[PDB]
Amino acid sequence: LDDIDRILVRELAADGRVTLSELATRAGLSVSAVQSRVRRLESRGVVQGYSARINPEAVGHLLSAFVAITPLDPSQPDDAPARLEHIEEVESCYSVAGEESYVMLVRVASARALEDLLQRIRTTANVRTRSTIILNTFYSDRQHIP
Amino acid sequence: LDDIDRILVRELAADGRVTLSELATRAGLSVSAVQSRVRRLESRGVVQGYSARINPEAVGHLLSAFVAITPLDPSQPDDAPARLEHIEEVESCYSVAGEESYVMLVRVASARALEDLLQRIRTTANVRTRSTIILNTFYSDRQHIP
Amino acid sequence: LDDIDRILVRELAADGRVTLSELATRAGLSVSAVQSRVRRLESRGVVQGYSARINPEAVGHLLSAFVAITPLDPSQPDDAPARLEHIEEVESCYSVAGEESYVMLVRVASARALEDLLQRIRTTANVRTRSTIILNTFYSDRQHIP
Amino acid sequence: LDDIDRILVRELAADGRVTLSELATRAGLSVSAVQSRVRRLESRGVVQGYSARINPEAVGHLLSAFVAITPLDPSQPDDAPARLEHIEEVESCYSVAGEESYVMLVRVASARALEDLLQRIRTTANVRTRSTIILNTFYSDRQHIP
Amino acid sequence: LDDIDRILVRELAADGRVTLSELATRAGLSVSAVQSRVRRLESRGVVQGYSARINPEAVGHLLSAFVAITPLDPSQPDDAPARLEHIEEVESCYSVAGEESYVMLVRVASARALEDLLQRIRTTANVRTRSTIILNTFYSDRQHIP
Amino acid sequence: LDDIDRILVRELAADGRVTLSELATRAGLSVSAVQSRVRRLESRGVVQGYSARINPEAVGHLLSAFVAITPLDPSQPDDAPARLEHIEEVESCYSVAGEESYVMLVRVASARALEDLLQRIRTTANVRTRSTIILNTFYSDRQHIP
Amino acid sequence: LDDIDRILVRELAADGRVTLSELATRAGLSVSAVQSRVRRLESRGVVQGYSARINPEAVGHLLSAFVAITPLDPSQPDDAPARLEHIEEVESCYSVAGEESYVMLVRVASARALEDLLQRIRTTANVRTRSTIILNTFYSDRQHIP
Amino acid sequence: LDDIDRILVRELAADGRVTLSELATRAGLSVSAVQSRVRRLESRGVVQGYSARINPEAVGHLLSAFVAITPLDPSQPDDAPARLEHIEEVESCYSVAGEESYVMLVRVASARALEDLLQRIRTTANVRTRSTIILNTFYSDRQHIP
Repeated sequence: LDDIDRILVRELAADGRVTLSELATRAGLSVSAVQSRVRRLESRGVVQGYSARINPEAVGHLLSAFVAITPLDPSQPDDAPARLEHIEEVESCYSVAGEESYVMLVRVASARALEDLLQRIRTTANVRTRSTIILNTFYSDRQHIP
Repeated sequence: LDDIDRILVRELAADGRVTLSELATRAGLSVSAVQSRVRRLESRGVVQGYSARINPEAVGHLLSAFVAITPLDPSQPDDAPARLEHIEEVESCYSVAGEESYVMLVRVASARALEDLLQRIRTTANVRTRSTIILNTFYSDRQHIP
Repeated sequence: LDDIDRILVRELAADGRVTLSELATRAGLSVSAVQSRVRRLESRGVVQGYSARINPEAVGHLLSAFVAITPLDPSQPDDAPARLEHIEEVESCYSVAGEESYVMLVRVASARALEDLLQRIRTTANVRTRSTIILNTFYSDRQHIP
Repeated sequence: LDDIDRILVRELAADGRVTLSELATRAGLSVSAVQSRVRRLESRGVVQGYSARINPEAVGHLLSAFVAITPLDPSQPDDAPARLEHIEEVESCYSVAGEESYVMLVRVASARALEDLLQRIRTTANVRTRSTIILNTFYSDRQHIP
Repeated sequence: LDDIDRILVRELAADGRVTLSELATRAGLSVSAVQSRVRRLESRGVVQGYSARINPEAVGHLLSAFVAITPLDPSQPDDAPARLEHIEEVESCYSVAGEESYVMLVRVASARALEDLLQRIRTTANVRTRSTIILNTFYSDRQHIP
Repeated sequence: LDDIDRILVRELAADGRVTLSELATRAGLSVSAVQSRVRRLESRGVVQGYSARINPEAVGHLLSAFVAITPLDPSQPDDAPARLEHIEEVESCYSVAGEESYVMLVRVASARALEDLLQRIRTTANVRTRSTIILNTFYSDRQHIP
Repeated sequence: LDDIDRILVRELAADGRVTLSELATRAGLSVSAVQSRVRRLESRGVVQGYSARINPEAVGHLLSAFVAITPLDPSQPDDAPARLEHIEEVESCYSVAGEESYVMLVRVASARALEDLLQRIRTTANVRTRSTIILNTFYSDRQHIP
Repeated sequence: LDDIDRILVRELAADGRVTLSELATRAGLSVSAVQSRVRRLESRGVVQGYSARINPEAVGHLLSAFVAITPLDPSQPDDAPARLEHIEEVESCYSVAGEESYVMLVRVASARALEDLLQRIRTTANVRTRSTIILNTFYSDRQHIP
């Protein structure tokens, strides 16, 4: 990323609401040159989205957990993340090295809800489920723009 | 959260850039009302931030990982998340049930950088470190607003 | 649970032998009004039972164990607790977060009855079994009513 | 435990509210002879108590957990159960064979009270702590008298 | 075991070769009595055998190991010790609590031989195998007769 | 071992009571040549002893366990087996590869006895203790003379 | 080996490039008889190869890992090494004692290529897979000729 | 590397013994300029060495193992690889992600020598040690030049 893009990325990561005019002033660009650079940052996938961060608990998600899953049949391509991505309670899904194949961050209303979610996940994608429950989120979603 | 705050939160989650005017028509209010509710939602910590979400790889973060940490002396209050908070490579920090005390999502430039970070974490919070490297992110930060 | 139900519950927890007449006095109620409260507390599963607690060792159960079970086919609802509940040696059965799906407190005459019980559990509910043997009970059955 | 003590124990286990007069009738005894048997059963820790069992959830304990603890300095007697027994959230405490030294059943208001309880346990008794969170109790407190 | 059987067992444990006459003076009986008690102790399974203890290394057993096994289908009665009994490299076989179902002490000529044995065990009893290699035997078969 | 020694070792391992005359006949030797060969087998440590195998349970050892121990300070030579060999309840002690440093087979009268033994072991040799309890011994002490 | 091979191997271990002639003078022997000894060491498998060691990183292998594999049905001869031999990213393959059956050192271009390779390995040999990613290699390939 | 180094490395990886002259003709270049490129590949660390690979077994290394080590105080820079570098039985040393900090491939004469070596490693670098013994190496040192 060139110097200008870095400035733009910095600013957007600091606050996604920063305006084209604000960005233009800060990067030393005209508004049209910024709007072009931002659009390109978005289409190259550098900027992924602008969703406001919402407190999960405030919307009823009183329980969150990391869920580690393992294909019940590891010898075939499991396609677990595609098979599960319609599940709204799954906030994220990663393949990982180690004992399990994927880790997912999951949010539910209650313990009972979690248990139900786990069963739905296991049947939907034919996987086993290991749950690590979160007691508290100290901080999150802190991006580091070097 | 009354039905109206519900819509504001929804719209904000969909796109943090949504303007006061667009919120006013979508909600059915004035922009001064919207503005006030929104400032309220922010102060109550319901709306936590507006940072744009950046592809970590685009700014040089080629290696991501979960790091589970455990204090070397569990009998003392460790204050590990507070002690590590200034470390920018730490995106998120959770206390969890189970064997380890906290799990963190960490991003770094490379394997070598990861090894440096792990040592810095251990020295800074007096903890042991167990790292689960992410191979791929299939999807993430998918906030569910029921 | 209102203030009066709390007094009743806190009285019954201290000793399940407190008479309805003693409850009424203590709670500020007529005896016919306590009667109807208590019946409602029972049918609402708040008050679960009045069994006097008996030392399991004193009646032949010289070996107790925690048994963690994990369904062999996670892809399907196992209904393990329901499949196992006629097994009288099982004093309690909880679903849990983590590697295993359920933990049970189990009471048996000997190590060898333990071994038989384990197999009967595994065959009955199609699960694997991992047992943690209890060496001593220092205290138990302590109910705290805040 | 003779045949008559067995009848008494089996009667008290079914319902701790059975009167001495009912016990005598059922056991074949005078009421003064049952009285002295029952007193002896109590002081011998055979009959441990008469508490009515209360649903922990119904009284604010919306999170239960099993907590496995392991002394930080195994070379010395830890007396952990004794050091922890004034902690009212601890319903039960067992020494166990295996990796950890003790397992406790613990009841708390929330995940965050759980986190506080854990630290207080670790500091009080100088142990490490590993928790397994209970999602659902299917049945418990089932006493079997052969 | 009366005091006299006690002495016989003691002497036998000290040296299986002890003769009837030596037992008679040490016990304080005739040799026909001794003889009878001894045959009794053997039949009741108290005295289990008289095999001399051989250094496994001297007969070519250069590698020893504990092997913990777990049936691949825990829901079936595995009969693993019975199924493996004819395998001569298996010196001992125990059912144990915990994760694995049985632990065995096994002796073989070499590492390669160990790998062959492990496969034979797995095929024969339909189990998985987890091997803990012995590096040194400091002392063994020390029978304590109180 | 030459052909004659093998015959002698075979016989002694089959039954430690076999006489010099029996051995002489079976190996084709005179009694004096056998008594010389046996004595040499003993002093070279090929024959380790002649203790009769006694049923642990018959002498009061109702509980046996494998105990895995780890020096509390692994950086210094622990000398654990020498430090513990005066403990009569320790039947055997092995250094092993894997997570723990040694495995010992242990025999005690009861669970309470075990717990006490474990503490004594931990203090005596400054080690941590992991106990795997034996539920049943299917067979043991089966030597294999190839 | 003999006194003269002990030198051929020691010298060839120093660097394979050492010429027949240099070997002769160092072995006191002759260029021909020394070249037949070397031809033999090679056929005896003592000398396994002459490859120069190349930095894997320099050739685009930026991600290395140990991969522990376990047959999905351990009850049959899995033949995994042979079945996986054709896969070039596998540098080495060992059977080991412990929980997994084999470990392999593996070299790939990227985290995404590792994820692909792992799937390829699981499918080819019908195994599950647990990877330990290398962050740095401080030294390697150091053979000690005693 | 460039188009010409891609061949020097590929050829040297085939067998280090390939002479300057053979390299020239295959690189289309000259014996001198080709010998300076090779001198550079060597100083660039691309070509790390020319040792012939010797069967460790053939030189009396009958016991090989992976040794995973963890600093006993992970809160400080342990410098373990460097501190252990002088130990010749260590063939390789890697930092890894996961529970332990490093794994080393180790070669010794015997189980007893391994036990000694492990102690030596723990004392030198102040670490604990977990060994995974190799039973067989099916193939090794296979470098793939893409």
